[PDB]
Amino acid sequence: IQRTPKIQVYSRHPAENGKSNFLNCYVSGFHPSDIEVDLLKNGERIEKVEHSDLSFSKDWSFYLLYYTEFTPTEKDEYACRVNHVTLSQPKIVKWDRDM
Amino acid sequence: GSHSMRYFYTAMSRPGRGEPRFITVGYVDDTLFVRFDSDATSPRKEPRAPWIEQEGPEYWDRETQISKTNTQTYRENLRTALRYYNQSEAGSHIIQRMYGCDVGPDGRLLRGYDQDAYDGKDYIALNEDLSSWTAADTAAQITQRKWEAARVAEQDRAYLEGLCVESLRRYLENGKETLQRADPPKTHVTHHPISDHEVTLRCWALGFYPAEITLTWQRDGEDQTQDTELVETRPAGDRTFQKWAAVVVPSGEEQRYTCHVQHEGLPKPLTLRWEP
Amino acid sequence: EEFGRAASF
Repeated sequence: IQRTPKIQVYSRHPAENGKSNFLNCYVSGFHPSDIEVDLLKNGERIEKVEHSDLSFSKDWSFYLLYYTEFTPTEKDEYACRVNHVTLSQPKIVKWDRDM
Repeated sequence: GSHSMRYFYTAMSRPGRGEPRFITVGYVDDTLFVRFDSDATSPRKEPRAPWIEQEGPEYWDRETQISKTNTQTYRENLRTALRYYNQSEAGSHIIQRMYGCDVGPDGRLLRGYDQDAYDGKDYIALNEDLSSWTAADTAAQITQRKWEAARVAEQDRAYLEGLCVESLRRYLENGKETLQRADPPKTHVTHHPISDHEVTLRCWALGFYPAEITLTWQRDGEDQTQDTELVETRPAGDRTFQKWAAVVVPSGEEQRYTCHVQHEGLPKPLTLRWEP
Repeated sequence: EEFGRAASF
C-alpha cells in the first residue's frame, strides 16, 4: 500500500575541506510519489536545491536525487530532511563523510 | 554488449488540486535522455542527453504530441480504475507504466516489455511472447478482455520489433562515446575502529557506469552475505554510480577478509583487502 | 522513440 523512503546523504566526490563539491540526498524505495526533501546547512534550509526527474525502479517504487553545490569545512554540519505520508514526523539524516 | 531502452510513465490524480499530473522519462541503459511533465510551463518533450539533441524538429513535435495524447489517456485510465475498484473520487491514486526493448550486441531484439501498475501494485503485463497478457486481479482482467478484443498485443509487438529496436540502435550510434563506454569502479577499503575489539571494514566502489555491480565480502574465502551491510547503489550526479559494502570484524582478524568486485568495466573481478 | 498508440484501461 505505502512504502517509506530510504535515505542516503553523501558527496559527489570524496570530501576535502575547502574544496568545492556536490551534496546529494538520494531518496528511494518510496510510494506514493509525493515527498518533501530539504538540504540543511547547520540546521537551516539551503536555497535553490535542484532535483532529478521522477523515476521508478522495477518494483514500481520511486527515486529522486536532490543536490546542491557546497564547499565542506571541518565545522559546518550538513543534513537532509525528508517528509513522506509514511512518516509521522520529518526524518533528519546527517551527512557523514565516511558513508 | 547488450542494451535497453525504457520509457516510464507516472500519472498521479490529486483531487482538489487540478487534473492528474503526467510525467514521462526515457532511458537508454542508465542514462536519462528525454523527459515530459504536464505541469511544465510549456509542456514538451525535452532532451536530457547531448546525443538526442540532433534529432530534428519533426522528432520533437511528434514525441511531444505522443505525450500530450497520453496525458489525456492516462487521465481517462485513472477514472476507469476508480470504477473497477469501486473507489471514491476523493483520494489520490497513481498509474505507472514501464515499456521498451532489450537488444543484443548485434542489435537484434532480446525481449520486449510493456507493464502497468495501479497504486504501486502490478496491474497488467505484456507476456514475453508479445502475444498475450497477464492480469493481476479481476479488475485488470476487464482491461485484458478489452485489449484482446482490440488486438493491442499485435500493436505492441510491431512497435517492439520495429521502431523500438530501430531507434535504440540509432541512439547507441549517436551516443557511442558514452552509451558504449563502461567506466570501471575506483575501489578502496577503509578501516574504522568501533571499540577496542571490533572494527568496520568498508569496501567502496566509486565513479562506475553502468550501475550494475557486485560487491561482496569473504571471511576465509567464504561469502559473508548475512553479516554484510550493503547500501543501495546511488547516483553521483555526474552520470556515475557509487556503492559500498561493510563488515564488522574482530580486531586482529582484518586480513582474513577480502572484498570482491565485479563490474563490466573490469577485465577480471577484483579482490581487495584492508591495506594498513 | 515512443510507441504512439496507448489503449485505454
